[PDB]
Amino acid sequence: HTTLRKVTANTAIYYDPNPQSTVVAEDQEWVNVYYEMPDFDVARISPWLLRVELDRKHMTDRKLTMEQIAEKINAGFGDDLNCIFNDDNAEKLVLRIRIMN
Amino acid sequence: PGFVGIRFCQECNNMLYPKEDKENRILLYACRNCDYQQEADNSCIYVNKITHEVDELTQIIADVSQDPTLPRTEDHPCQKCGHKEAVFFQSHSARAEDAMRLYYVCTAPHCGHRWTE
Amino acid sequence: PVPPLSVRPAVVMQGSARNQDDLTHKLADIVKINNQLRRNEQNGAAAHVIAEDVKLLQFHVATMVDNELPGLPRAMQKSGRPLKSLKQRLKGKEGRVRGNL
Amino acid sequence: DEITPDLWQEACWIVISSYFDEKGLVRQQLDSFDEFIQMSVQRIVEDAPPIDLQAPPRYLLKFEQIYLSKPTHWERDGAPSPMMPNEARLRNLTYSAPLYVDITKTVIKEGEEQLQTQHQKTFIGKIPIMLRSTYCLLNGLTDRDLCELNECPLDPGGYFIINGSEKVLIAQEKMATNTVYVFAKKDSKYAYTGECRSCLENSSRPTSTIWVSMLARGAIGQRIVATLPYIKQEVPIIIVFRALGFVSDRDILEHIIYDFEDPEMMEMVKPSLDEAFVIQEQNVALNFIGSRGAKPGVTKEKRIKYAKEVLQKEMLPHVGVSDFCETKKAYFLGYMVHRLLLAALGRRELDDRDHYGNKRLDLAGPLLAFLFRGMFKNLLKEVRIYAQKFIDRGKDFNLELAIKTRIISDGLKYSLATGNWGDQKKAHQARAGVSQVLNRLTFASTLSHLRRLNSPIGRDGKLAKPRQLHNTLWGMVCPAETPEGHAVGLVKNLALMAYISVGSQPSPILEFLEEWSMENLEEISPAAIADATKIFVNGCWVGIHKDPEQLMNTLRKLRRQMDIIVSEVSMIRDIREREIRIYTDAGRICRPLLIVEKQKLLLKKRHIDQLKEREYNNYSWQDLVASGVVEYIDTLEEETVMLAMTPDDLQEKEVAYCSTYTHCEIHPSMILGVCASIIPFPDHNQSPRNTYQSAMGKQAMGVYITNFHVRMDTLAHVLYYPQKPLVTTRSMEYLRFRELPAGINSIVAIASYTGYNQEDSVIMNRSAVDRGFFRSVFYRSYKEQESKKGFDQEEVFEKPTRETCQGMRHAIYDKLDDDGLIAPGVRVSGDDVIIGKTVTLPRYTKRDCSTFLRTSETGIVDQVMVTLNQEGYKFCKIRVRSVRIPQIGDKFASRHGQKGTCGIQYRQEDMPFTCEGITPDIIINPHAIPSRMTIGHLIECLQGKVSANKGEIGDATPFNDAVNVQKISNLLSDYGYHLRGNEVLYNGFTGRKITSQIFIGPTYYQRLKHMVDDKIHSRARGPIQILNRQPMEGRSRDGGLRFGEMERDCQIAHGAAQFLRERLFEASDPYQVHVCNLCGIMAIANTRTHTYECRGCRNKTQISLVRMPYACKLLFQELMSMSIAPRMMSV
Ligand SMILES: [Zn+2]
Ligand SMILES: [Zn+2]
Ligand SMILES: [Zn+2]
Repeated sequence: HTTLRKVTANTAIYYDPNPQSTVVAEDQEWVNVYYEMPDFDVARISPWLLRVELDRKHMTDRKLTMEQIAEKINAGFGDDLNCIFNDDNAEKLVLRIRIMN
Repeated sequence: PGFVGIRFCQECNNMLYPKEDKENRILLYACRNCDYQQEADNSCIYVNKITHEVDELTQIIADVSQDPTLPRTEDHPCQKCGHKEAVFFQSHSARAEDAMRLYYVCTAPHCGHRWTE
Repeated sequence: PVPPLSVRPAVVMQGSARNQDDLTHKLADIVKINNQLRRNEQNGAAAHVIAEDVKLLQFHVATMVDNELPGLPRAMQKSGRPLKSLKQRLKGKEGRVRGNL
Repeated sequence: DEITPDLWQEACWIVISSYFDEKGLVRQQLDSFDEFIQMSVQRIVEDAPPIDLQAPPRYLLKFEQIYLSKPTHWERDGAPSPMMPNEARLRNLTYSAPLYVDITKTVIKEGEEQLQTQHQKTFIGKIPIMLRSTYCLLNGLTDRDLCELNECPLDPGGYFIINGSEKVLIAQEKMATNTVYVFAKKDSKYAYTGECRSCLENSSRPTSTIWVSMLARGAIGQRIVATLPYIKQEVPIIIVFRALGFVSDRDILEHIIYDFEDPEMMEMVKPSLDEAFVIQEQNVALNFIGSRGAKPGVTKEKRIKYAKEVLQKEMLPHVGVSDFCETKKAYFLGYMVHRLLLAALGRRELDDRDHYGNKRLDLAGPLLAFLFRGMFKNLLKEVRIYAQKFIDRGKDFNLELAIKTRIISDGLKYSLATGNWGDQKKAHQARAGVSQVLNRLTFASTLSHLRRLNSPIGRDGKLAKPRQLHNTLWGMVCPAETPEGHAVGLVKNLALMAYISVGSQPSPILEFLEEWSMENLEEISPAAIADATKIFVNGCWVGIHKDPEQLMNTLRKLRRQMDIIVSEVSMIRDIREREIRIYTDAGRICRPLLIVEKQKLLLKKRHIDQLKEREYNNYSWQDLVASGVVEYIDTLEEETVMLAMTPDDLQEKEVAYCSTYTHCEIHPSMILGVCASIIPFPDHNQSPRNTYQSAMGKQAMGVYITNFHVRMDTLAHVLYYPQKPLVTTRSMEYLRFRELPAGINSIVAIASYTGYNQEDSVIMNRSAVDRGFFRSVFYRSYKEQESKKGFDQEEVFEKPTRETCQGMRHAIYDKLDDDGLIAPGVRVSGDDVIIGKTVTLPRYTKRDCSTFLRTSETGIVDQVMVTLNQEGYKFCKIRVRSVRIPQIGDKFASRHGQKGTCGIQYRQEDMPFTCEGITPDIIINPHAIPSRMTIGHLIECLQGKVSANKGEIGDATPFNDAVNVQKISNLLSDYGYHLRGNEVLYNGFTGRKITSQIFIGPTYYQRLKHMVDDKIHSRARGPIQILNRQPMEGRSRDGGLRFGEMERDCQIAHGAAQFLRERLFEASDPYQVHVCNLCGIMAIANTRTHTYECRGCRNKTQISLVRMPYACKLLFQELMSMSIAPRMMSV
């Protein structure tokens, strides 16, 4: 059994009012690469963001990828909890959640 | 990222809780006892270090160099003062599995430099 | 049912003082409160007085057949030792079944 | 100046001898009792509140001073005389002294009509006195004076005499008080719990435990709660802080979190704040506390008052019980929360329940103080009722008649007599095992019983953690001496130089800290606590300091100079956490150690020189302690100490281990106790063997005490020819084993000879036994008294007669005299009569109640003593003397766990012999050595051969590098013997040499109390019990042996049904009942008239005879008592 805590490095809640200009500087690349096309209901977005940082060691030890994790989150909570994420190439394995309304 | 500290009201000295102002779409820290509000400066409300990547050098204090029961070594001189002798000890702290790591402290008085190999 | 004298023998001490069994002391309490309740129902007594007498009679009978009732006070005797009810006479080890049969 | 290594073994033991010249072995008992009498009784009397009684006139009755005279005894005429302890032992008196209290009663009615009447020396009770204490008549007496009084000069004292019975108070372990201990229970709703058993300095109430716990994860985060006393619901810590007047969250976290740069602590306390926001003022918080309590007042006013009283009196009394102490209590509760958070954050280790630094030994003084508080409170209560019933009538009363002194007297006497520690009415809530009968079987047993500790965890508990030998027992408790039965690890024994602190007041220390640069806790700002070091004194956080190092230097200098700090004060500096904890309270086990300079001892050669002439220049141990050369270190201060096992560790080495030692062992062998200090070479045995010897030295025969001729003990064994061991340790010089030894040096041969020593057995020499080898005398005392309790029936000692006495056995009474007492020198066999007592009836007008011998003894009457008991009827003690010659079945043991019974005895011509005709006194089997690995037995045998051939006493002190096996062998080869202790032996029967050269030599053997003649028992149709008609229990009752459940199961497996029925029916309790064939209930049978009828069924023809055990009939009748109908249906 592997829970998100076993593979997670650190979680944090931010107040990001507009995803286009994020609070963090290193997450501005993939967030805009995701937002330039409307994939979800941008109007049904909440300014409270939940950024979780993974760690490469535990990701590799279980042959796990952000795709599977995001699928599991979007299945357990449906579309009510939007999740986005970068590729498995950046130096920090990070994925950002928001609550939909 | 770093942790986030508690901040208190300026009137009732109670803790300020987070709140969001839709009008300006901006984070505020407001007291639920009085009617004080403040413009946040961090924008981060909560931080959990699951990995617990804590620098135990911050937990060490130089006074431990006065302990007669700690081992001393002459092989690791101090980088800050050049003193030869130094006490060393292990983490002995919970939530640290790789705790065989040694932490050194300079025994020179008023230097108290701490480091790790 | 009050048992016979064999079940509760009155052992004579070194002198002439005949010591009675715990069962006999308990039956003495039971007969005392039973007679007391009989007169209180026959002659002038308040309803709450009869209720208290019935409660005490219940306590005596219950502690005669089972002394370790949770919460209730243990049936006492001289020297501050609790009485040995019929249940402790055969409850476990050193009782009738394991200790004498 | 420096003591060189070649002199060290002398110097250290010289130091050790000085210690035992100053202190002794029962110093803890005497010091505890002395502190109790000098201080505790007066504190208890003064700490009681004055009893103000009024209808009008009023009276206060303030008790102000105590006076404890010497032990005296009041006869029937009433003449007070000084009572000696031996007279108390003989006459079954209680060695107690009267306690008188000064009482002051002032009359106050009106109009300033005041006048005081003082009753000087009002007899308030009798207090039993510990022997050889300051208030004992044997105090300061010389050995000549003690012998003049028929007392043994080697008797250590340390016990009480209650009703002639020597009672010893066992030190009771308990968790230390006023200290915060953070534990974590695996199976509980709380993740972490920080408890603090709090108790005010001068005890007046039980320990009020306060818990501060953290709820286990799984609302949002981890919530901190506080289980206050007298409140049956958890209370958030923030609510408690607000109820103490700290409403602002900033103030509460100022008190809890001392470093605001640490967000981890902050987020971990945040859930508690988030849970308490609706409550924001002191009165509302107090109302919440009162509502959560088990007595919720309907009106919030009394709720708030109750919460105020709880938070002021029951919450943390050690911080202070007066008013305006809310700041100190808030700081301390914040410290508890801080400690809990440090544990939850992993920054501090959980506290170890087993650490003896966390424990206290409740000795005779503090235990008698608990009794005296309860008993004095009961006495003041009785005085209140008595005086109230008089002033209600509006008239004066006599306090002498108000004081019924039996409360204190009978209470202390009962508690010490029975061991049930508590009020006589609460005989089940009371905890037994305190105050046991002193073991007088051998001097080692007496010393060990007087140095006995007890862990009241409960023998039923099967958790091994409290039974384990903790690391912290080093030097404080014997690693070996412990019972091997059901109380392994719970009953312990002091190490030889272990001293239990007696207690001291923290006032001088606190005053000096005030004069020194410490800052009080109410005067500081919390911002200063971050970098500063906390200072606790007896658990109370009293202030903070800025340079803890030079504070510790100052305090250590003060304690080593015998300045304001006394020697027994512990002063621990924890460095990583900045506490400095100072302890002065009682019960702290500590031990003396040699202080170490830079890398040198402070014990120079001049101290050894002055110690050598200890008897001329009165330079004693106390001068060694006052010189700052020795220091008492407790278990908790040992954590901060760096010990040197020997001064050799202080030498500069090719690779230095420490180079910063602070103390040194006086000698490592002092880690052993009294009974383990008799084992020679205990470091060459397997440790279980050392434990078994430490248990078996206590059953060894010897001379238990020098004045045994005058003692009327119930059982006593004295060896004819005790010998000091040829191979001894340097610790027995202080145990007085050389003056009262408990064994004989036996020429033991480890050999297989005829097969009668196999499986832990020995072959003894019949010729040696004929010469008095291991012969003993067994003294048995019988007591009797003739009671004139009333004119209805009176007993009397007089030679019974066949014509007047009724219950007169067929045994002859001719050995008795006209006084009814046998005379000394008369040979008495089993069932014989020694006291002829007759009791008047209501075989006429008197019945025989004579005292017979305990059956199958066959001794000679040693002496007869007649006196009067406390109430004053005639009282007799008869000591009978029986010579026990060792025989097959008697148990013997060496000092190495090597026990065994005598298999057979061969005469000197039948035993194997050396070329020089030496036969072994004992032959033990070689198979007892290999699995046991008692190499100390072999080394002792070899050392003893060297000692006997050299004319010296071997040194078997445990850790001695100047004595090894090669040296002993080289020494033995110089006396014309095989260097390894072997010899050519010849077969005693044939005279041929034995092919295998046998290992033979002197070894110290012990004869143990367990003789076969006291164990052999047989039965064939003897007496039966009354309730169930089954054989009695015991040899003494001529009882039968129990055929138990396991025997039943074994015989069921065998398939032996008739044997099983014989054992469980026919050899125990055969019986017959008559049963009604209709209802199956036991009928009424009349076999004389042959009329059988069931009252139930009203039939008299269908009855059947059933052969059943009597116990089964009794069972069925006890079931019918319960309204159960066990119907034995025969069809
Ligand atoms: Zn506010
Ligand atoms: Zn340095
Ligand atoms: Zn019938």
